[PDB]
Formats: sequence, C-alpha cells, structure tokens
Amino acid sequence: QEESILQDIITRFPNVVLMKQTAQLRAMMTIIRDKETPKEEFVFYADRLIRLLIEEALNELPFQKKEVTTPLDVSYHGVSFYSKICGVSIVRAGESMESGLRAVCRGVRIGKILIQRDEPKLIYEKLPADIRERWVMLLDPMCATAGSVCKAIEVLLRLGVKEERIIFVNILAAPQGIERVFKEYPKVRMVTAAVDICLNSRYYIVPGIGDFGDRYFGT
Amino acid sequence: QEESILQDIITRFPNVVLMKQTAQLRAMMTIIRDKETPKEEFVFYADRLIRLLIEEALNELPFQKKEVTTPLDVSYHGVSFYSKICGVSIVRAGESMESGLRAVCRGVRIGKILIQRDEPKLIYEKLPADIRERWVMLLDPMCATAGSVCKAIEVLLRLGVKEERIIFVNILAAPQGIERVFKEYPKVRMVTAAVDICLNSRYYIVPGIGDFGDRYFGT
Amino acid sequence: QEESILQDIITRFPNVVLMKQTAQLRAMMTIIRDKETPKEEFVFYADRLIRLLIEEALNELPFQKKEVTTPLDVSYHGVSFYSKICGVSIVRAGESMESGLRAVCRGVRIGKILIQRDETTAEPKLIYEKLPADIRERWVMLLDPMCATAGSVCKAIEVLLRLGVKEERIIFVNILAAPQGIERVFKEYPKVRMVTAAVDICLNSRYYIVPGIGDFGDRYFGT
Amino acid sequence: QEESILQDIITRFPNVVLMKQTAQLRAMMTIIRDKETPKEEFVFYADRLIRLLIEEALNELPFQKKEVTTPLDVSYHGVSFYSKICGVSIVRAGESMESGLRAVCRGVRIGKILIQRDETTAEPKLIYEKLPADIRERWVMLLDPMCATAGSVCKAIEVLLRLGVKEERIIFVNILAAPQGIERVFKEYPKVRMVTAAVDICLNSRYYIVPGIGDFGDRYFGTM
Ligand SMILES: O=P(O)(O)OC[C@H]1O[C@H](OP(=O)(O)OP(=O)(O)O)[C@H](O)[C@@H]1O
Ligand SMILES: O=c1cc[nH]c(=O)[nH]1
Ligand SMILES: O=c1cc[nH]c(=O)[nH]1
Ligand SMILES: O=c1cc[nH]c(=O)[nH]1
Ligand SMILES: O=c1cc[nH]c(=O)[nH]1
Ligand SMILES: [Mg+2]
Repeated sequence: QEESILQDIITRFPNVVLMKQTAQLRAMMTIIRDKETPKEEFVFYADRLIRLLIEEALNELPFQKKEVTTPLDVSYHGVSFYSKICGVSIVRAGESMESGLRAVCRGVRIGKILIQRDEPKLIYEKLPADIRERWVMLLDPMCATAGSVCKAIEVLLRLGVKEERIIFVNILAAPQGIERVFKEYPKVRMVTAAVDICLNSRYYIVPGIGDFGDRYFGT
Repeated sequence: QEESILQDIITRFPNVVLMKQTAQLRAMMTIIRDKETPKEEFVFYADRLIRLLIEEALNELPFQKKEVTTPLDVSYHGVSFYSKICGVSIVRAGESMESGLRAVCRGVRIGKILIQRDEPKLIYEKLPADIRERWVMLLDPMCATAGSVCKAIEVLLRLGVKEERIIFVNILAAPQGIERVFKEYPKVRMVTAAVDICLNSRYYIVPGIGDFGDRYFGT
Repeated sequence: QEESILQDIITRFPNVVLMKQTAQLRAMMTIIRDKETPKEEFVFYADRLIRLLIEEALNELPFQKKEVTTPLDVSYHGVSFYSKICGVSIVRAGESMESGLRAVCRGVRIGKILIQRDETTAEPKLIYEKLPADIRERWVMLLDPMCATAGSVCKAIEVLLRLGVKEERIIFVNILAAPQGIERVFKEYPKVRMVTAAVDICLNSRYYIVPGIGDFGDRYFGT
Repeated sequence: QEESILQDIITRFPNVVLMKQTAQLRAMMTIIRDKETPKEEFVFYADRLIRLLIEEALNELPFQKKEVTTPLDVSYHGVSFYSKICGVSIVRAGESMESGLRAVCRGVRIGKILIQRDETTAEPKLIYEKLPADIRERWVMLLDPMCATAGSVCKAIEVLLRLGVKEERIIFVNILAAPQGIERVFKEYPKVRMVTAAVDICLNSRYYIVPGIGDFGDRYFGTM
C-alpha cells in the first residue's frame, strides 16, 4: 500500500521531512491529482497547499533565543530566526511556489534556474550575488527522477552555497527520485507533501498529478 | 511549569487540540507578544498565525472517502469534505480571523456577535439564516475568563446549533479559560495556538499579548 | 436615462467624485447587481471594486512635492503623501472595505461605528464604537457601501465631528447611492468629500435603491 | 518640456494608453524610483501599481451589452466580457506583473517567452518558450514592465504572429517606456495596443530609460 512506501523513506532517509498526512491535506491532494477539476481550482488548492509547505519548510532554518517583554510588562522565552536566506526556483515548475514564499517571507530575494534536457543542461539563470552566504530554499514541485534538481544543486555548489544549507521544498516525489538526490548529495534537506509508488513508462509520477507547470499555468 | 499546564489540559480536556509547538510557531508568537512590534508588523504576523489556525481547525470537520483518477489513468484514493460551514466572529477581536478563514474558504458565510459587559450581554448579532444546520467556526483570539465565548455559545445553542458542531478557533488561552467552556459546553471542540500560565488582577492573560483587539486595529 | 442623473449631481455637488464609468467598471457592477451570481462570485467582484474605489479615494488627500534620486543618478520631480489617516466603517456594511483599505495602506488604523435605526421611531441611534485615540488629528475614510436615505451616514459623521475630526477632513467612500442620500449629506455637512462608483435614480416603497443591488451586507457576508 | 514629449507620442501613436497621472500614481512612481528604498517597499508599491495597470488594460477588450435582474426584481442594462485571453510574460521582468494579472483574472493562462540579445550580434533571439496551444484564438496581454529600445518586445510580438496571433488582439501592458521604444513597436506592428503608466524622455548608452528606475527585474527579485 501507501504506508509501506512512506515509512521506508522515513526510516532510510533522515534529512527528508514528510508533512503530517492530515485529512485536509489528502483532500487538497485529491482535488489537484484529479484530472477533472478546472484550472481555477487547481491553482487555488495548489497555492493553498504550497503555502502550507513553505511554513513547514521555514522550520528547518536555524533559530536563536530571544527574550521579550509583554505589554503586561512580563517576559517571555521567545525564539528568533536570523540567517540570510533566498528562494531559488527551477524555471516554470518552481515559479509556482515563488508567490507562496513572498507571502510569508516578504521582499525575499528570488533566484531562477532553467534546467533544460535536449544530460540535463543549464540555460538561463539569475541568482543573488551573495547566494553563497545564505541558506537556499530549492523550489521544485515534482521530483520524478531527480535529474534537474540534481543539476540545480550541482550548479549551486559550484557557485559556493553549502550543501548542508540547501532545503529542497517539494510537493510530489518518487522513491527513486528521493534516493538519487540523497545519494548524489546527502546533507541536504528535503520537505515534501507526498511520495508516490513509482515512475511511468515515461518519466511521470504514479499515481501522480500529471505535468504541474502545464496544469498550473494553463498549457 | 509551562510544560505541566499543557499536560493537565491535555489529559483532562481531550477535546482541546493544541497546534504543534514548532520553532516557527514560537517565532511568530514571540513577535506578536513583544510590545515593541509596530502596527504593520503586528498584523502581518498575526495574519500568518491565524492562517495556520483556520487550517488546523478545518481538520475537525467530517470527511468521506472519494476516488478520482490522475491524468495517467490510474486511480487515487482521496477524501473530501461536505457538511457546509460558516464562521461566527465575536465582534472586533474575532473579526481579525475572518480574512484568514475566507482565504482558505472562499465566500464561506460569515456571522457576527457583539457581546458587551453590562455580566456579558448580547448587543447585536447577524448570523446566517441557515446556521442551525451547519458546522460553526467560532472566532475569538483571546480566551481569558471565557465569559464572552460562553455567552456566544448559549446564543448559538438557543438558535438550534448542535453543541458538538462548534469548533472554537482561539489564539491564546488561559487554564481557567478552558475549564469554563468545557464545563458549560463539554461537547464543543477547541483549537488554540498557545496556552498560557495565568490571569492577573485585571483579568488579562499573562504573559499574554495584551489587548489583541486594539493592537490589531488602532489601539 | 442614467446620464441625465449622473450629470445633475456632478453639477449640483462639485464635492462628490464619481468614478470613471468604464467597461470594466460597468461590467463588475452588473455582475454584483445580478441577483443570480453566487455568493463566492459576488465577493470576488466586490473586493475587486472595493479596491478600485479606495485607490480613487486616496487622491483626495493632500500631497507635497518630493524630489528623488534614481539609480541612473538623476533627480525625479515627484510628490508624496503625508497626513496620517484612518478608516472608519459603519458596522457590518463598511467592514467589507477594511481589508481593501488595508491592502493599499499596510496596517492602517481602522475604527468601527455601529449605528442602529430604532424599532419604533426609526431613529438613527449609536450602539457601539471604537475609533483611534487621536482620530481628530487624522483624515478619515468613512466606509459604507450603500447610501439611500443617508440617515446612518449623517449620524456617523455627527459622532466624528463631536470628537474633533474636521468635516472637510472626512472622505466618504461609497459604492452605490441614490440622489436623495447625497443631497442630504451635502446639505447637512457641506465640506465632506464623497467618492462613489455609481448613483442610481430613486428608492422603492422599502427605501431600497432600486436599480440597486439589494442588501450589500447580507450579499457580501452571505448570512 | 515633459508635456511636450507625452503630447507628441499621444497624437502620433493613437494606440498608446497613457494611464491617468493621478497624484497617487505620481506618488507610487516616486517611491519605486528611489534608489534609496528597500526591496520589500519596492515590491509592495510595484505590485500595487501593476494591479492598477492591468485593470486599465482589461478595458482594451471587447464587451457586449447584457441585462440582468436585481434582487429588487428589476432589470439592469450592463455589459459583459468574453473573448478568451491569456498572458505572455517575457522571462523575469514580465513575470513580476503575472500575479497581478491573476489577482483580477483568476485561473488565467500564462505563457512565458525568454528572449535574449546575442553574444556578439547583440540582436534579440528566442531561447525558451511555453505558450497556450490555443493562443491563436485568444487575446494576448503581453507583459513587460520596460520598453527601452523595444528589441525584446518586438522579438516577442514576432513569435506570437508566427503562431497565428492577430496583431490587434495584442495588448502590450507596460509601466515605464522610452519614446524610441514606442516608435519601434508602432513601426513594425501598428495594430498592437499599448497601455503604459509612464513615458520618460530618453535612453542612455547602457540602454536604460534615463530618469527611469534602473533594472526593474534586478530590483524586483533582489538579484543586484
Ligand atoms: O525593450 P528593450 O530595449 O529590450 O528594453 C527593456 C527590456 O530589457 C530589460 O531586461 P534586463 O536585461 O535588464 O534583464 P532581467 O530584467 O530579466 O534581469 C527589461 O526588463 C525589458 O525586458
Ligand atoms: O511536471 C512534472 C515533471 C515530471 N514528472 C511529473 O510527474 N510531473
Ligand atoms: O487578555 C485579554 C483578555 C481579553 N481580551 C484581550 O484582548 N486580552
Ligand atoms: O438598497 C439598500 C439601501 C440601504 N442599505 C442596503 O444595504 N441596501
Ligand atoms: O529601462 C531599463 C533598461 C534596462 N533594463 C531594465 O530593466 N530597464
Ligand atoms: Mg528581464
């Protein structure tokens, strides 16, 4: 069944974070995996889900302690997040969740990477000039083979960024996809909403959702 | 000691669902609590904590099995929510949560109850004509003596709303505040983000966050 | 027809700012006026005009010239807006405009005023209110969707004045309005400003604005 | 003067739609023009401007008289909009306005076009593109905030024509632009409409609108 798959990657991969499979999440998923739903509903529930994913993501960033006084003039053991960060989206598929990040991390810096296969290739790219100094949120909705994401982490490591400081924010991923990215580059963080059975004769996830970018942008 | 409080309420008030005490959660609460944070920042974060509130609360709603097929012609076992809802906000304080509810529940019906101290007393109220046949998301940021939330429930109950069908959405709650609601109306459901240590002479929650109402608005 | 009505008040009350009757505007209206359009669909087009209306209301404030330097290293002869302000809504009707105002004006102060006609006397009566402590120093955006008899709106303007706010510093942000309602407010307190999206022609036996939309409060919040 | 330039490109280019210079508009422009303001303030005011921009461009669409009945049980003589539409954002700079378009036109389809000057030749060239397969039978809201020399926007219109898009069902949505940038699009493609919010005086050696605002994208994504 489904449980078996989940449990295995959890036990076999410490740096991967699975969101709590709350009913309201299953629900959102069915609504987007279903091929019937209109384009209007797909982006809404997508967004509605993206956001819930980014929050469970910003939970991997380092935080320090910080005391504060309440209006009632009494202290509180609050916490705080320093660390400069930025968002990096894999062209089109990733741009999906950019808006979801700027909703919670105002005026956050956005970087773009166009990984095109004709071995995956690099095409266009604009990143923060100080990307090496910050923590990176790697945005890619679907993780099928992990070839473009593994090409993304590759261009990033060559530019400086520390592997231990990458946080792959994803929605759907295949077991073969998550174990390759973790074989190629351990020490990275992965946060997803769901992991499926396997790959298609082609390279699509099963059950899957289809082609995210196409369904998200209307093409 | 703030660890022991959550323990008593957890095992003696089974209907209370406390959000997961995460680093990011504490971080938001840290800033909303701080009396140093200005207008602009107070709401932005408050709006973000609320958003994760309305979500978590939505898992209290009943759902059924639903199947659909992905664009790969393989079926998927998901779920869906029926039984329509509505949102009742205790005027001014809970109105701050309306925008969050309608951000996950497009066009959901909204009700308003304005309870005033004379003994809390009803002053004005406009609920959906339907109401008595729906699930009710009761909005109220602060719950110190629970005096107002109780008056808000004895008024909904007088309108034919099923006790077990009332989900109380709260941000900050005081121990004595809980014991009151679950004593007068033991079948309601409560979802809070933070449970505090105690109230003071002016019946404010401490540490607390002050008067959520005018802090969210213009003092 | 409509153009003989819009022109008359334009001439008779130079203090009201009618919005530009565009195709997109006219289109929105008919969508929300249609007794058919479903709830979720009525609020979408609602909050979409609420925003276009507020953006038109912000040009009623005072501004000062402001020169800036651009990345090309040159100067720009710009302007800028000072003048503290705040929003004040008429409970359950204007509230539908808060969040809109809060969208172009991050964390703007919002005050509430619940007015109520009497069950017998049909008399505008104050029920509740919470305005900013210094509401007299700031400029005010009075929010209220409908304006038929203008009964409540004049009472709301009344409590504000008797609190230090300057009449000529009150700006009336409204969606719909009938000739009588805007003849009365401008007869009562002549210096306020009013920005409306549209002015119908008359009211019916129930004092409702006829081409109208019905009950903006119930239609927006559902209920 | 200024009223001189603007008056000219208004009378010799009937298809340009110069947003009404409201104070609040002058206000915003100022803030997004200050090399002094922070990232977050720039996006906030840019977005707010964009949304206003898009709401003006939608009126370049065709409507049709329609009646409806008011809850007061009486008719209203309104208008309605059909003619399906999509949005085509030139990669990066144009993307900024995307969310703005989806804020008013829910679920709308979006096609991207990544044009880029050549290594040595220095002329525009197509590199990547993903548009709606149906794009030939719909109106196109082309998204590009800047209109310098118009080399990129023209190379955009070109690919849309090669796909069967009518050059009159093309609404060019832009914020700030240069007179020679306008001159260029209205030479190659005279039937495309262009609604903009600002028209400066000239362009410099780097090909930047002189008063201008610098590198829009660079500043919008914070990659400078
Ligand atoms: O009409 P033109 O003469 O081409 O001038 C304006 C175009 O060029 C700029 O792109 P820029 O290279 O500054 O790159 P980026 O914004 O995508 O980073 C601008 O964003 C428009 O796309
Ligand atoms: O969008 C995509 C890309 C690859 N595989 C999928 O299932 N979806
Ligand atoms: O502490 C409290 C109690 C009630 N309402 C508030 O805003 N704060
Ligand atoms: O038509 C009318 C008149 C007053 N108030 C409303 O909500 N509608
Ligand atoms: O005006 C200009 C010139 C170059 N690049 C931009 O983004 N804008
Ligand atoms: Mg660009």
